[PDB]
Amino acid sequence: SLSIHQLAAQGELDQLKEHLRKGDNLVNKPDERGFTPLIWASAFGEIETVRFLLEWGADPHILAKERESALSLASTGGYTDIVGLLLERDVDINIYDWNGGTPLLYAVRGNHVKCVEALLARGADLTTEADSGYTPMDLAVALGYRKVQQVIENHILKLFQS
Amino acid sequence: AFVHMPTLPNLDF
Repeated sequence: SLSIHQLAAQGELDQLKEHLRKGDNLVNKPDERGFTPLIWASAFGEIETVRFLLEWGADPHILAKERESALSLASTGGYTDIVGLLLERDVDINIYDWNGGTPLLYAVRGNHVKCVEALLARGADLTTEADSGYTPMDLAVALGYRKVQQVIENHILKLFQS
Repeated sequence: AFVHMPTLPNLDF
């Protein structure tokens, strides 16, 4: 055999360690689409693999060939724990890609309420619109995701209080 | 085992 990208994707941490021991500065090596092992592990919710890769030297900021990021793939999957680990490394919480959105628009679209709560708590910008002009709250309202809307409303009211 | 990268979501509804 499996590539370093599949080993990371599949949480095969002991094999991934061996691969990186034998190779020359492979941790940030992009595949055909620009994906790093960290983006693969992120996209699969493989928490201790992400931790290990960050510890080894992985760069969480890297964008793939259509601007896909570790944070937007973790947010898409609702993988709250990965979002935390990546935002401890001050990745761009509002990173925008040509698919048309951002981590918060992706967590909303998937009805991933715990990931929406975490991204808001981390300071994600509620005014950052989709390519279509919709804000995250516009999207929650349009989709009828009532709990997601509630947790957006709860956050908005805290932003204006000291 | 061989796994496939998940897509970013479709913002249409």
